[PDB]
Amino acid sequence: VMKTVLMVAEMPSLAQSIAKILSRGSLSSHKGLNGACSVHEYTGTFAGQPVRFKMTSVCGHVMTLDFLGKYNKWDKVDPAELFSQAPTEKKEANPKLNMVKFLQVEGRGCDYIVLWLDCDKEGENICFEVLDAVLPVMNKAHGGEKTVFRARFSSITDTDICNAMACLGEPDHNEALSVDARQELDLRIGCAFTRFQTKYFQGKYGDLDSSLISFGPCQTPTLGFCVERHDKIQSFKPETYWVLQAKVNTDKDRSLLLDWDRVRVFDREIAQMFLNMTKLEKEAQVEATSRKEKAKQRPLALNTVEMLRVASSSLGMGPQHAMQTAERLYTQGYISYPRTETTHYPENFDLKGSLRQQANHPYWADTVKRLLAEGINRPRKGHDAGDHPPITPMKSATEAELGGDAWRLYEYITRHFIATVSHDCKYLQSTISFRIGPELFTCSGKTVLSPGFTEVMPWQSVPLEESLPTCQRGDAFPVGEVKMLEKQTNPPDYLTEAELITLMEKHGIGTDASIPVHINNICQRNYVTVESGRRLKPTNLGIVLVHGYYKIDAELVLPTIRSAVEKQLNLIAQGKADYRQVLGHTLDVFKRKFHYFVDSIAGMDELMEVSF
Amino acid sequence: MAQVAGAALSQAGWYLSDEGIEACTSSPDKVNVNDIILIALNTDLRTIGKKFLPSDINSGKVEKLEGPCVLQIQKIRNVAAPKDNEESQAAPRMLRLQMTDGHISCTAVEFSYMSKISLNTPPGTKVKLSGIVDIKNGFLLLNDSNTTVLGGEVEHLIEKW
DNA sequence: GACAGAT
Ligand SMILES: [Mn+2]
Ligand SMILES: [Mn+2]
Repeated sequence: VMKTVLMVAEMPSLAQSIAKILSRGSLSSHKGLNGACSVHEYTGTFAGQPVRFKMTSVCGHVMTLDFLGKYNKWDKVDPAELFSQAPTEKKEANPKLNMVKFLQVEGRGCDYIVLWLDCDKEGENICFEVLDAVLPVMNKAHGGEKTVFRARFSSITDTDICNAMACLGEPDHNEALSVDARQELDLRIGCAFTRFQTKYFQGKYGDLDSSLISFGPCQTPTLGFCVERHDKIQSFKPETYWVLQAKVNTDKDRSLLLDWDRVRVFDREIAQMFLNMTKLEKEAQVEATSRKEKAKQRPLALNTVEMLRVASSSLGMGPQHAMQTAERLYTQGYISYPRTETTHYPENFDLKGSLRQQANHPYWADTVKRLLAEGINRPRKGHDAGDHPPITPMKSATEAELGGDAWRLYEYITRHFIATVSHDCKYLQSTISFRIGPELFTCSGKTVLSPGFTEVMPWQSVPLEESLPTCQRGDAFPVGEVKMLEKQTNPPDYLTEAELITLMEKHGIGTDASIPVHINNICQRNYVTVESGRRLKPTNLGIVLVHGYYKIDAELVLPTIRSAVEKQLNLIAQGKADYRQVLGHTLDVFKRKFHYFVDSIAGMDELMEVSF
Repeated sequence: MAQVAGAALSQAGWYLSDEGIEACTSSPDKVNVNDIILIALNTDLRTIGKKFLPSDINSGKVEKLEGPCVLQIQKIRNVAAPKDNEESQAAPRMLRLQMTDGHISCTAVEFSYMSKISLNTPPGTKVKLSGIVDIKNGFLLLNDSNTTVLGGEVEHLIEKW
């Protein structure tokens, strides 16, 4: 008398890791009838009975949502029909992977399910997508029982996985309903607006032929960020301001450049009087001296957003290229899961052993050996979103083993990892305040007492400056020259990819796995152009769209509707609001905006005539 | 015939012409220096006050302003901030106060620091200069030790910004 | 013929 228990993970890597951990090492692995997901079998104990365990893995979302027939046709239905009278069905993503039939055939004779999927919102939706395919295949329950299970986990360590297996719960249907409502709203709104815009601007302007003009809850605000930066750049008037600076010539060999306490003035005559009552002086007196000690704080654990920003800024890769390189490294086993929002190391994470692997590399051999011999530092405590542990290296790599572009990403990840474990940067901040007549000046220096994480990340260092001369109150130093400088305020530059990710993260536009895509889509639709310094410059098509939306209905570009709709959808997850009611109301609200958009489309057409 | 109103003014500032003082008296009963001061506070100075500040005060050839004098603020601008981000904290606040009496204008600069005068101080607010004030390059150097914000309430075109 | 977002 034996029973079979089926566990399903969200990815083959997690499936294999969890099988290896839970089996103590007994597993037999054989590929299934898909060529991409394997089955690991072993024998153990469940619910006080001996059971045979089968671990398998889905590959992301099993199903997506698409319209039925005669409605996917572009020229057969009015886009306004894609709100209420357009049936939607869940079809298979990656139909090459059979997925549904694979789960159905591996769930025959199963008596329990332990869903080991990701512990995020989309994880529960994938759990129910697995359940509606495996549940009608398993054996019938008897006397109640708890056949469906859910394991809550974030770390993939032995202790964490054992605790997760000991503490098993139930899946949440409300989160799945919330995700389904989000998918439905997004599909309907995007399809309707994109179809209308593409069909309108292609039959009127010959330049936009075979050009896709897409609207979405994320693409439009992402483009609006760049267009708003462009508006700041264009509507900028340089202003002239004067800065008064003086030089003091102690010990006949140096010349300290003093800074003016009142940083700037915007009045020529005021600057003139300030210079007038200062220039005809030859003795500068000392009024203050500071020797305050300060610390530069070590980085938090690496997440996908920070990795993308540093890749765009320093390394020089687009978000999509960085994500692809990180995915290849993760597949080959060099780094962990590359799509994380977590900046907090798990308590049971093995920092010391992972840092031990990177001891033979010539670049950072000395630092790692010093860290292990003289004790390591506790990493900072950050956000602990329960989806995935932060991006950390787990294999020693060399420039020969890796490529010319994966090595640069790997080098930063491993350099970041040592910095988090390393100490802080302690530096002195000397300041001397001078009285030249009625007016004051300061001279600020900086010297490094003990570099910490700086020696692993030399770019995040303290620049070397010569130590300011020793001097106390009452010391008088001859002053060489004081001169007024004329300066003008500089206009801001176009949004960089690093800056856009911060604004996308702040306003909740896109996810950890969708931020690279949304930036790439608006580049492919010729909305923005990538320029020097990874700057995103809006095109003529990008300006007319965002400007036209402001004229017609601002509620389509502001980066607050996405958070507002999500907050309404969050009520489904908490059980306060019904699923049908929120979906019906939100679609109805957007339906009348579409009709306003269609009947007031002359706003965009006015701005399109000038360019195309 | 006892113009104790003018007598008290000649000792406590408030240079006001005959027309101004007769127009700031709310009753033909007797001298009420307190309520004349109150009405002057509630009234614009440009139409009632006499002329006190020396001519060519906005240029050189003058070094000191002597005596206690009440003057009306007409405009206030933060010189150490751009016209766009007027509340920027990238530089210490410095205020360029356009100040006047009934006839002649002058400009003052916040030298040390004045918490009493702010960027939102309403135009028409009145300030008393006490002691000897230093005029450098035509600018009155104003600090907290020679500036008394008497306060006032006169019509606000600033509300329309 | 295409679409949305997200994994
Ligand atoms: Mn996931
Ligand atoms: Mn996520």
